[PDB]
Amino acid sequence: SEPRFVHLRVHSDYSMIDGLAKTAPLVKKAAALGMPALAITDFTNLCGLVKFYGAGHGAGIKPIVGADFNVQCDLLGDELTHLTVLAANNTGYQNLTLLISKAYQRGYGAAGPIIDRDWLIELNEGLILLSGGRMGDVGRSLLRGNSALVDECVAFYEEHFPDRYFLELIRTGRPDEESYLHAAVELAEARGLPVVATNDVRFIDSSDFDAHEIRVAIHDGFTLDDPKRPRNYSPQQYMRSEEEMCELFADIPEALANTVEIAKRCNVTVRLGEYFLPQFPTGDMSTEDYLVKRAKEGLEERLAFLFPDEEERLKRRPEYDERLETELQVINQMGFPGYFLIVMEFIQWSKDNGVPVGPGRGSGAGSLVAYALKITDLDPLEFDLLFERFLNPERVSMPDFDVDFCMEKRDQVIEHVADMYGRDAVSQIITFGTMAAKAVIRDVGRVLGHPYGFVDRISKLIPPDPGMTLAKAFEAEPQLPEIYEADEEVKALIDMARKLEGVTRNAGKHAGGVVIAPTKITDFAPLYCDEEGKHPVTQFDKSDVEYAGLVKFDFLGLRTLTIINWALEMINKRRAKNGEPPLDIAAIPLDDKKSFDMLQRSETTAVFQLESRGMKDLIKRLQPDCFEDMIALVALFRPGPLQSGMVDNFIDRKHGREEISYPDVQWQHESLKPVLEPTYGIILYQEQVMQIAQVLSGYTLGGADMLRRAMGKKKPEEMAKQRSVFAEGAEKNGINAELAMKIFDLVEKFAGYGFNKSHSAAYALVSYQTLWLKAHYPAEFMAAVMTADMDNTEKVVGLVDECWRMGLKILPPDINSGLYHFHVNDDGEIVYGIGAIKGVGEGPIEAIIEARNKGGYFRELFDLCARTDTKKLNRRVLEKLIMSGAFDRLGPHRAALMNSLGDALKAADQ
Repeated sequence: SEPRFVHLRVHSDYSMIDGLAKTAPLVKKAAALGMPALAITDFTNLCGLVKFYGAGHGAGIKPIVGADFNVQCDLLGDELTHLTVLAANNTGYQNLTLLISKAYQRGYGAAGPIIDRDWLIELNEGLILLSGGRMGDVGRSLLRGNSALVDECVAFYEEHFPDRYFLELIRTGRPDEESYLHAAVELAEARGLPVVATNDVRFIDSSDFDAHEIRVAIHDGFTLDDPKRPRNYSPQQYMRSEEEMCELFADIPEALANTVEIAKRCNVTVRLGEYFLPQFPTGDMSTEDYLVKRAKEGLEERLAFLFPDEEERLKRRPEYDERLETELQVINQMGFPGYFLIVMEFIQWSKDNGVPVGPGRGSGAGSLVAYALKITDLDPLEFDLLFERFLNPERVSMPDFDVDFCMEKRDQVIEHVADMYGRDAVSQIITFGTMAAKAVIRDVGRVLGHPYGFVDRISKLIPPDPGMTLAKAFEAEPQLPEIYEADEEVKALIDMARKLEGVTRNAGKHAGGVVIAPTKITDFAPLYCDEEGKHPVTQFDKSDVEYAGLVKFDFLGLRTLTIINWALEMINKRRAKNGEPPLDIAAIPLDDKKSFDMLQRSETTAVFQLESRGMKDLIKRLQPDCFEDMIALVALFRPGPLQSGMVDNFIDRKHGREEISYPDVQWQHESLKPVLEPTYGIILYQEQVMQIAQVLSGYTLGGADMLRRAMGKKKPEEMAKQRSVFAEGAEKNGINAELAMKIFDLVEKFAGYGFNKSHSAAYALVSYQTLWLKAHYPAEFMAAVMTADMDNTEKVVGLVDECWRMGLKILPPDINSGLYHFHVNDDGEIVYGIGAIKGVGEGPIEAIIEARNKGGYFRELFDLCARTDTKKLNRRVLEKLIMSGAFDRLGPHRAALMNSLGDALKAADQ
């Protein structure tokens, strides 16, 4: 008539040790079984917690936070025992988080993380414990026959968890289970403690048993059919129904009812979707006021540059002060001033120190304030970039500038970010490894007892394409179905690989970024650590950490901004000779004829994004003369636009062929003037699809961002309301309707796939600098690009060819001139970077330089080796150096020196 049983012990694959099903499928299973509630109690972690809350909301199930543990106490010796801890409330959730972090921080061995039982004295309130059945403190001791020991245990829970500790009973046809229960029942009865049924769940369906066994062998490193393989699981450990459970425990309805009682007792709030900002350093002045002070000051720099130093300014300056007012009042009203301040500061620090930040910027850049703060470097009014596409007062959201830097610099930024906000408020972020296509076949093959060669035959048939799946591999490679039909072993293989594909095997590897908290990180996420209790990371990954409301900064391997950096040093050092102030890649005008000519010719080698094949043949196929269609580029180079035949209409519509209309040949208006000029008529962007709601029908833009999302969330009722609000507002703004109910019909299909222009222009700018640099500073730019590609000998040779094809001097290796990096001669000739000689490397190079900077230096081969410290200049390095042509201006050719090297190396050691 209502709930009889909810599951209080369940692993998903985040347990890693075991488990099969992910977090959302368990939640649906529980929902389909008609349960109101569901604990996922993964093994010493809460990795899936944020995903659990999201999925529960969506399905009408209440999440019960908890975790399983190996537990250790003096009473049982070195024998580890099982406990389940549930969080009944938010005090409990915190203690549970503190536990898990304590297990990990302590370090651990082959046995895995463990907690000491005595930790459960301080870390207590708000937790409910389940005994662990036959493998718990109390269960093992009942099994013994040691009445006393049972008592010294039972006393501990009586002292510390008075009505908060349950004798767990489990019927999964495992050994000692039915003896334990029978004793535990007698214990509860006698000592007056409560019992609870659990099914110790590991997989959704009984038939998944074999898949889970395999999953475990892969973790444990055993072959399926090894007699020594630990077999700790039963086919019974599946997501059993309410009916199935009441039948299993019919003799003890209290064990079931206590399920339901515990579930009602557990209510943990996990707020999602909203920041907990940390506090910015502000001294006096409210956070709200400091933002306006520095946003206004910022705008003072931007206004003097843009509309330059002559006092016209005021001619369209009001529009600027105007828009900043609007944003400042929204940011402040929504609680975000600190978010801008802390990105603001960070971005400045990285410009100041030696850290390039990726383009990214999110949908920011539509924010005048960001530009004022120099978080972004485009003028949003110039390119009709919208603030409301980034922060909309009409909607609950988290503004994200999607800022990222390269992982290698992690140590530096954590350092600084910990100056700002405090050591333990700062932390790295976990990443998980899953078993993709190739790996899962490799591993299931191993487990099923095949030799490498057998299994590898199937693996080679899996394409290497990123994000490849088995289903797709079966689509693209006709040999896969073929052999799957022919070979039972091969089909057994793949059948199981298919159940294991995508399961979580472990943590990185490496972190995914850094997170910043308002206080201690453990007030927000638990910690995971390695065997040594080191490399602490939050147990919630990137996305999860986000949605829990921490400010985060991702890692990215993005050599593009590092190149721009290097070339920029190279340009700015040529200033010391010239002078001529230093360059600000930001003071670049975005209307440079010589750069646009360069683009129009389509020599876009080494220029961000558009260096592909098809791109060079669309640059040419339309010839962009301004910055505004640089933005357009990446929106056009897409499968969808050309599938319909939209790009075609664009390239003609410029010059071109045909004729300007706002938008369609018939269906057009004049007030759509400024909104479509930059894009030659066509609605190219989402920004513009809001803007035509705004000036035709008159939406507040905030309102217009909503219409757009509705056209995204196509459902009749939301759209029918808006279908008339547009149609009524067309008369309100005046005049001609009827036309409206047709331009609206098709603006709803120019925005079905329109680009995020603010996103587009973030990247376009970085491309434009890259273009500029090449046009204006070829020697330095190409130098820098060559420095980034130094690992790959083949790409370097491709680049020198490019250098010579664009007509630049490129000098092969020389020991007297060359450096590590690749640079520019006093004569503007690229000097080869010795790093580019595979095999040498930074140490030996470094050494050579320091020796050259000591006595000019380097008559012949002998002169070097004699000075150079031997074994820091390994003979291995001297052959490599010889054989590149480093000494070819200064005496004998390669061969003759390879027969002189031996002797050269004896005259040194003196």
